[PDB]
Amino acid sequence: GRRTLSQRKGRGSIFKSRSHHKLGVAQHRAIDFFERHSTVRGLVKSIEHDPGRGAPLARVVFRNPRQYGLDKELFICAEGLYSGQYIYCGSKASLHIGNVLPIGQCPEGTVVCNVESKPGDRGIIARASGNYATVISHNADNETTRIRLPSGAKKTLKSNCRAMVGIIAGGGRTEKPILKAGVAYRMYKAKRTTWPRVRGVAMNPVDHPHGGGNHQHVGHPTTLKRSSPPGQKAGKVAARRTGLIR
Amino acid sequence: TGHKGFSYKLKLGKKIHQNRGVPQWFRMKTGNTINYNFKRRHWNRRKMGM
Amino acid sequence: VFLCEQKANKTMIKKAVEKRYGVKVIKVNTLVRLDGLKKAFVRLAPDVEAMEVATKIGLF
Amino acid sequence: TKGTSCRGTRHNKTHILCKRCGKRSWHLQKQRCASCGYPDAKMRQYAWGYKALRRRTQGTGRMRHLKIALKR
Amino acid sequence: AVRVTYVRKHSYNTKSNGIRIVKTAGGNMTVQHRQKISNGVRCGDCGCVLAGIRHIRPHQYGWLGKSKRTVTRAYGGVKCHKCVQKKILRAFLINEHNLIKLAAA
RNA sequence: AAUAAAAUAUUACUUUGGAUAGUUUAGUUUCCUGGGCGAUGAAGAACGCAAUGAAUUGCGAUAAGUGAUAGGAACAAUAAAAUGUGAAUAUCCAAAAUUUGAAUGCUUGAAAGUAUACUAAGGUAUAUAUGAUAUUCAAUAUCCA
RNA sequence: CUGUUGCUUAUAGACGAUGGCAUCAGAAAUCGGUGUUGUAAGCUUUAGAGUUUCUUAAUCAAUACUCUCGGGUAUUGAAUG
RNA sequence: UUUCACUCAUUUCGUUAAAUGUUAAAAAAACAUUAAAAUUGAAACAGGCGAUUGAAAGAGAUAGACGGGGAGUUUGGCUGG
RNA sequence: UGAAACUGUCCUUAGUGCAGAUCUUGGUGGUAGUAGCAAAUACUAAGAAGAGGAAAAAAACAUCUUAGAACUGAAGAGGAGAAAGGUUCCUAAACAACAUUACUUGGAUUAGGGUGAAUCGAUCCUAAAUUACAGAUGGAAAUCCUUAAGAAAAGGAUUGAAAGGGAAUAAGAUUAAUAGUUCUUAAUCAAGAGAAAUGGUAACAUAUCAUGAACUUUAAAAUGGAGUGUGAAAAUCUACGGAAGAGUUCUCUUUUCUUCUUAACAAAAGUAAAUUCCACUGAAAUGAAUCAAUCAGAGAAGUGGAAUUUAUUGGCUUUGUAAGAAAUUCAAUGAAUUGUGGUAUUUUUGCAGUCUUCAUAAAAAUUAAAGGGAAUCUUUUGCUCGUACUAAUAACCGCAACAGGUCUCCAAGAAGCAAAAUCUUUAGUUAAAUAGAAUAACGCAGGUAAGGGAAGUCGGCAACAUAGCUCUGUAAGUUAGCAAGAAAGAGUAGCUCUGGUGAUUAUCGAAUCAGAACUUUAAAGGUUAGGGGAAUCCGACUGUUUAAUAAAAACAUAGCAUUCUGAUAAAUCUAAAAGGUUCAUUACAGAAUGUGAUUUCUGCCCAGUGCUCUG
RNA sequence: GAUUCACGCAGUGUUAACGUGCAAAUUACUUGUCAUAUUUGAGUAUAGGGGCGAAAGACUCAUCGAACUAUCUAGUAGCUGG
Repeated sequence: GRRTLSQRKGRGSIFKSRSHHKLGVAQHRAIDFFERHSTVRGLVKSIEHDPGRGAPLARVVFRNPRQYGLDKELFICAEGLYSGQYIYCGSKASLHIGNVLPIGQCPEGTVVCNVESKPGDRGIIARASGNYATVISHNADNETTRIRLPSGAKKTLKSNCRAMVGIIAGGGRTEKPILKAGVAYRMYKAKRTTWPRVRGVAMNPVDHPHGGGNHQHVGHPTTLKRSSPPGQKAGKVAARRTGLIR
Repeated sequence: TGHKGFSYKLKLGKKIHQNRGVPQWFRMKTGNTINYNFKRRHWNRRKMGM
Repeated sequence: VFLCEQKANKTMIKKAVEKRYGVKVIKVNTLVRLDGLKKAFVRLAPDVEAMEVATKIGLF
Repeated sequence: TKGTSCRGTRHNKTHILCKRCGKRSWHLQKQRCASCGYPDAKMRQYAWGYKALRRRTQGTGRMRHLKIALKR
Repeated sequence: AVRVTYVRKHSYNTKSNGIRIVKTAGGNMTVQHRQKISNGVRCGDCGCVLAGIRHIRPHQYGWLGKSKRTVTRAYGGVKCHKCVQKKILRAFLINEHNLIKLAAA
């Protein structure tokens, strides 16, 4: 048959990201001595709206500690930040909302966000709206600490991985029911080309494996092995279970 | 168009220059068969495609 | 009004007219014709009369 | 409306005159010549296009210098 | 009524293609090319439009007299009068507190 | 029963058409000799040049032709001028050879342009990879005061 | 004799045909008869709900009265002269 | 052979490769640069730019499974059609 | 007839014999002077030019001028551009061919002429994107990478917009044709040449003034949409006073119509609207204000100031330019005039707040300011390229002068809610595949009809019927929002009057509403202009769909549910790849599926085939 | 992502006109729709067992249940015509 819609998605055609009005890459600043063995102070100049993402972005401004000028950064807002607030980033920073601390200095039970999976990689985990990761325990024997990811999974990271103390702003975004197809159309203004999704059973046998006959149905089980080739991998993949959960 | 490049305009002028018939004196030469220019065209008949 | 080579600009034509006819030129406008030639409108200085240059050249 | 009506908007050139072969085969968006294969250093010739070889090749032009050399 | 025509070769109602129809001798109407509406300067901190500076194109500020493109004050073209009073108080008060708290407490 | 307007048939002449016959400055095949392009800019493309040229032919700002050497009295559709103190015509020679094109200072869409150095305008050189030589440098890479 | 032709011909008619008259021919007005509609335009015309300006006379006014059984049309496929 | 420890190939990363290692000595939306003074001021060295993984994972060869995502092909004959 | 080659016999050789192949190519008949030359309302008289209206009406006659009658109706059949065309533009000679007759006409033949820029655009910058040296990959062609890998490029290469950004020009006149391009007059811009200031309490202000390097920062260029209010200009309409010309006039009409104008760039008599700040003062008995809002002890209201915006200086009147131009008349080049207003409509251009987003609605070239304190008026020049014309019921794309298609700017009167239908003024045109006579059938387009009223038919298909506005009145059902313009009834014309709604301090002004006598042909209906009700099925809705026989119950949809994935991952493109996409991302995320709003509810089955297992 | 009219646009019906047409899909009336899931110009990106698809096997230059063009190729034909 044809190449299904999932195959056509990996080619980088019209399915490219609609990132033209985006503000930029949101991350911590690059690690240095003044962050490893001191604290640098940042000023939250403004809080802006980055298209395509649900959380506001803070236009933080630091001072260059080795040369003359400014280090205009772009952080992800923690809930409660306000314009003109001072935020301190470093190993000796105080445990306040918005401060950037290595994950080893946070007491067990601290709620953090924008955590680095690897030291110095400028933020990976807990970046969506209203999300956060909790610190579970420390292990000074091998300099590793345990955190609980927003998916519930537990992850062990190095004790010098940085994080922002608090909650990502914009929580409760997905609790408001979209009511109209027009509203969902505007949701993907700064996203990829995915929205109007035709059911595979409404397709033809050439287009999709579900492309059916005289009655709209599937015909074969929709739970498939992980090793299925691209093209026939349509439906539920490696499904340990199905049906409504109890 | 009203707007054209310099090289394109010169190729327009040459197509104008080549749209002429045989001069009468050339038609009086001995053993002459060239009476009409069969490469001729007119704006409303054939488009020169350039 | 003259006809000049296309590869000549307005500055060359002004100097060429002054050298060829020993006059003064204050303004030159050029348009390139379809065939390829460059029509040049050379306006002489007020104290120079173009009627005498025409008969000297041979236009009349 | 796939016939007469659809041909109303055909006022945007795809190919313009090429610079190496002189034909209207320079694709504007593709930035290549479909006939002489411009940008490409080698002239575009294919063994299945045997007629297109005899339409433009050695000896189909002026031979300004080669005619002196071969006679020499 | 006399109807007019575009004088330049632009034929679309673009932002830079603004025109004005004015009357002339004999009742004829001519077409002028009008100028876009610009914004002024804003305080570097509070983002308020500064007073005393015109709202013209960036290049026209060069034609203006030296005194007409700024305000005679500290920072005088980048900060409002309120924006500067805060700057002076912050500098003096914090240095004074840094003088008494530390530096021979 | 009658008419020959139409219709039909034969021959002569004329007409529309270009078969047939006569003919060939064109092809096809085989064989012999060579198989002689280009950064000293090729093949190709574009533009321009005749006293009257649109195509074609020849040519390149020295333009349907210049010099030289052979050559011996023409060309012609119409005029002119030149011409045995040398017209036509011929050429593996000399000078000259526009814009491009491997295209090569940078850019090129149908793009008009433009930087530096040397000898205002003109003309040269400056792409990439590469061999030898010369010169200036880099790295404690190995020693070393 | 017959046909064409004329009456922009009819008792006929797609075209032919057919029928009638062809200088006592024909055609046209006007004119009377016969029909259709509904009472023309004018005015110093008498009713006019009211209004205005003079100072009580003008003027404006849908409609309505007399002249007016008016005016207009009437073979074009109507009938006389 | 299995379990260990390391890094040195190898992987994945980050920066203007901007203090690595070892010795030594939350009141304030503001400013901070082109140094005075006597080579210091502004300490030294490592043969590691800083982390991460690490002899495992990747790409290769051979072998087993799976693989209509895809390629090639076949789907006998008689016959009151 | 034809005018230069050919023939008979014997062997040899073959591209060697045609009625067919829907045979190939070329030519030609009957049909046949037949079908047609019928959308876009339409032409007529006199004259001129021409061979080209003659004639027993041969009933028709192309072009040009005048007169009559007309159409497009100012979202145009008007005046101009982008693309596309390419000389079709203007003029002259000429009509063999072409524009389904003809043509003296032509976008057709022949020969000439025509496109003028320091200020308009291209050129300059960057957007989506595009392409190089070196590097990486590939058996190869070549691919990847676009600043990461580089001894390359203070920081990152090329291209990419005649609609984005952008230094600077206008009025009149002129040509057979070009004009923000020529001429006259009047301007502007860029690049050049000849121990360092005052004033104001403050917001802030000063014909250059009044020094300001490296380095850093800020702002501009540079930012959605809707709706309401309003400032100013123009057009239309209108009030007062006129000047000039024109039309009507045996019936009147102090009458009806036209003209009465002004540029770029600058000046500062006079005088506005809105917003934001500054000084004095300190609000409660809370005040201030808008159509709406909205605001105040982090300071309202008041009084006095400062600033910015309002199509160039500084918004409007006014002034210079500048009346010497231009318009309307008059005389035969020369003469006359060129006031002041509107609590009216529309358009344009700004301003102020309000609403809305799981949408927040570009970058650079380039410019200015600031922090810091290093150092001690005249004149010249402004190069290259485009510029003619159509832009469409005849110049573009459809074989064409094709009823199809193709992006824009300017936009008068009537009437009306209306840029609707209908009529008209400025401009354009009367020709746009030929006409004349007769007035048969059958047609295509538009109509009417006695009595009955769907009996016709698969089926009220087609047509008929309702139709504007005001007032009264309005059910079942319901997601409580709707149904609903439900249904249903009444009124409406002309003329003469009356009253309500304001501003300025008696004068002035607006269309809107209500009411009363009288009259008649008893009044929305010229044009425009809903048929209504009772149920059943499907889809919840707005939306999309088989270009050219299916527009739907099909697709989408919001909602519901399930599966995998902690990023060195999941899905997935590539032959390979420091390769690519979601991803400028990080579980409120990414990817893969089924059902299809809301309400109510989703029962039992793990045997079979799948999937999975922490085994 | 309320109800309607207009400039426009589409194509519900007449299964009207035309059907060797004005037109290789158009015309007239009727109907629907006529700004936010709106309409539209230019630039740009996606290409053949590929693309693109609010899904009709629809569209990809009058060509699509696999485009166009050239070579293999005078492809093979137990079948039809001469």
